[PDB]
Amino acid sequence: AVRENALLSSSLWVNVALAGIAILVFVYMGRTIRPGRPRLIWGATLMIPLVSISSYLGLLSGLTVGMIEMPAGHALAGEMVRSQWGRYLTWALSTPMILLALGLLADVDLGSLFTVIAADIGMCVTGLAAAMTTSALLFRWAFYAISCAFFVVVLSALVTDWAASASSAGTAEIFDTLRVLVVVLWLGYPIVWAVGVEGLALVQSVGATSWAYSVLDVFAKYVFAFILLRWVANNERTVAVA
Amino acid sequence: AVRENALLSSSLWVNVALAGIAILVFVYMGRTIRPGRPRLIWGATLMIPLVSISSYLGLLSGLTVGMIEMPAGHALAGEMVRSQWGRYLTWALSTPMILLALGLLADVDLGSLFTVIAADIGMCVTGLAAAMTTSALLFRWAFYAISCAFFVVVLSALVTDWAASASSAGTAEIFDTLRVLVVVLWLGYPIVWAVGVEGLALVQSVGATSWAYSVLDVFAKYVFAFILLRWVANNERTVAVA
Amino acid sequence: AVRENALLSSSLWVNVALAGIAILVFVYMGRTIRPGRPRLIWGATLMIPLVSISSYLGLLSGLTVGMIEMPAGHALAGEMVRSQWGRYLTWALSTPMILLALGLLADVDLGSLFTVIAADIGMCVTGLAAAMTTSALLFRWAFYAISCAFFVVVLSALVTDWAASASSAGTAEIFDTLRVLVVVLWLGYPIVWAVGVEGLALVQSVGATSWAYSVLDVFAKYVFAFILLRWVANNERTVAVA
Ligand SMILES: CCCCCCCCO[C@@H]1O[C@H](CO)[C@@H](O)[C@H](O)[C@H]1O
Ligand SMILES: CCCCCCCCO[C@@H]1O[C@H](CO)[C@@H](O)[C@H](O)[C@H]1O
Ligand SMILES: CCCCCCCCO[C@@H]1O[C@H](CO)[C@@H](O)[C@H](O)[C@H]1O
Ligand SMILES: CCCCCCCCCCCCCCCC(=O)O
Ligand SMILES: CCCCCCCCCCCCCCCC(=O)O
Ligand SMILES: CCCCCCCCCCCCCCCC(=O)O
Ligand SMILES: [Cl-]
Ligand SMILES: [Cl-]
Ligand SMILES: [Cl-]
Ligand SMILES: [Cl-]
Ligand SMILES: [Cl-]
Ligand SMILES: [Cl-]
Repeated sequence: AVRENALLSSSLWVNVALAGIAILVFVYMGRTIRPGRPRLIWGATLMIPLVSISSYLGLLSGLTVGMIEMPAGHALAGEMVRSQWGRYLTWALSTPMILLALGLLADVDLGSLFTVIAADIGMCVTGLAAAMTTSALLFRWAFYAISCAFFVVVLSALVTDWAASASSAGTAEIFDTLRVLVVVLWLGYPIVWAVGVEGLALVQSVGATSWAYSVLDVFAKYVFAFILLRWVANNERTVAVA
Repeated sequence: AVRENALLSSSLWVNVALAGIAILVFVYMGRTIRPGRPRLIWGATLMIPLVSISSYLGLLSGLTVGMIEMPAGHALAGEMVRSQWGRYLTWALSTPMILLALGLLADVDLGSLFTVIAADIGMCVTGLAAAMTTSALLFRWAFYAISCAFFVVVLSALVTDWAASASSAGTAEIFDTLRVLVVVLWLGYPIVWAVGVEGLALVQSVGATSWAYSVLDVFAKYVFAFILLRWVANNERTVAVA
Repeated sequence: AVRENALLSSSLWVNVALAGIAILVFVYMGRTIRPGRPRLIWGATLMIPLVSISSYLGLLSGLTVGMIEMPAGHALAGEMVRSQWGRYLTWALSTPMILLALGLLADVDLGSLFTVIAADIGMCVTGLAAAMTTSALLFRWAFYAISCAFFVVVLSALVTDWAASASSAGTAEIFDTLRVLVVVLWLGYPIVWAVGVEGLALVQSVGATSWAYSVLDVFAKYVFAFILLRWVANNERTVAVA
């Protein structure tokens, strides 16, 4: 929109640049990747920053940002707030690719991978619903709670059958490392929503709320992808033999 | 919306309660489920009532309900009618989870499961299109007819290759029982649409139309899930050995 | 809309008729298809014209067509143009079914098929974003470029691991033929977008732009499906034995 907020603007352009750099680094890193399992995981990995760039373009252009009036009870009840709904929306595409990458690395069951992606999509769409609901504060937090439930379904797989699959696939070392990053970093998103302007609004700055999500993306997406890709490039032997 | 219709309101809250009770019953029933195939189907099953609750929250909050003006020729031509479009929309997520549960139980081909889910999604989205179309009555019913065609694609699998897979997976008894429930109960949805306010409007009450869908959901989702889960919990032997 | 343009109208009705004829021809051609791989690919194939008909109904009814104001710099800057956004939207469902059909025929890896469909969906949604963006010309073309990148991900599979899979599946002859059709015909869509009213507008006619896409659909969907189905019906032996 007619945005003149440098704090807000910078939080978006910064990741267009970092995501672009990521794509180049990854394409390069895959220069000598053997066909099969390795090459595939490499493909799933390149998609992460590509989707991310698309997301930040939507926000920067104003296409996926809108004004939402907060309901009675909210700290900003009666006011219109800038909602970056494009973030929720695009996650529904980026979280599934992150999970496919991990699923392949761990060589998990097809039925398990499918159930997890379904739960992840549900988590993202109910989160969008929480942000878009304007009739009553009760419904906004009800969606947030249901979204949390789907999040638990996704996490349960990472702590159970996916870890067991990685152990039999010979990738337990890298999986355990990535699992910690996923759980810790993913817990950051619902905390930002809750503390930010759309939840409790303990922090009323939209620019600050935006920078919090942008920093998380840097680690949950770009650094995560790099660590995964770097391991695969140096362990094509154990990955391909699966 | 500014709804004061108790008939309409009650048809929604009733299922928020029943769906909530279902989730608890299911989590409990899965207390002693062995890892592998069983545990997975248990996961796919818990997702059904979770998605359902999300759907009823959307309707209750007014987020996924809207006013649609009926075209010339319609029994209510020129009037604005309350459309619970959130139902169509959410089915696109709930019907696929019901099918995954059945697909696993029957241990069907990956290519078959994928084709069926695609047809199911097409059925749900063209049904939404039928409800949202306002230019001419002809187009509303054209979408309804195409939606019926996708429904036939889904059903053809249940009467052919999915039954054959269940027979070789040792789950033909439970599959045949669930198949009857699915076909009979699913035929109920297009009949309600056709007889209700959005189709022919033989019944002009939006509250009554809503209660019809709510009753179907109780059986097609909650009772269906219970029957499936109860069998799996008592036959983990034949399910896991797949 | 209040369309009186015969050029535009005819480009839509023509394909409702051709798509309808296609469905009948295909159902018929599958009369004596043996169960298993063959029958499945037959199913994936019938879905193509079904989805296509749904798409043209959306456009004809006006449900998925809208007016978009072009930004400064555009050849039609400041004017409102008719956007057939329903095409982009529905492709997100039709391109994936075309790819499933090919994936089965070639008996490709599950992880590869999944990565490709994800990239295809990204291609379609960023293309929609390009069409819907109105704030600045820069963002419209930025989305177009990102969409092109996803297109490359999809194509890379057709020239690498999918061809290798078809060779080991004994379907390299038919795959190589279909691959040429897919690549050549798919390159046509971004060219029409670029040359048409939404891109550079070298051709400002919306009716002409619409006919270009309609002709491509005839070959990329109907003729493509026929060629694939006809081969399968005459080679059920090599297909099923997979
Ligand atoms: C699953 C977690 C659900 C938490 C529900 C929190 C409901 C409280 O909601 C909070 O109440 C405060 C005081 O009125 C307001 O200032 C905040 O803006 C509002 O979000
Ligand atoms: C696939 C089944 C298609 C059925 C198409 C039915 C078209 C008739 O449509 C019906 O006509 C009645 C009389 O004008 C009206 O009162 C109804 O509201 C209208 O839905
Ligand atoms: C990936 C390919 C990106 C191409 C970016 C093209 C940007 C130019 O954009 C073009 O500029 C012309 C002159 O101002 C206008 O007349 C056209 O309408 C406009 O689309
Ligand atoms: C690998 C399977 C993926 C299936 C994913 C289904 C859900 C896709 C949701 C896609 C939303 C895309 C919106 C992008 C918006 C933007 O960045 O401009
Ligand atoms: C297991 C694969 C699933 C892929 C599913 C693709 C289509 C998803 C459609 C999701 C619509 C979700 C809307 C929920 C709305 C609500 O309840 O508030
Ligand atoms: C086989 C997996 C498919 C998963 C597909 C996910 C994305 C589906 C997008 C569907 C858009 C449908 C809109 C149809 C509109 C119309 O024709 O009226
Ligand atoms: Cl993203
Ligand atoms: Cl913003
Ligand atoms: Cl539902
Ligand atoms: Cl309602
Ligand atoms: Cl289409
Ligand atoms: Cl048009």
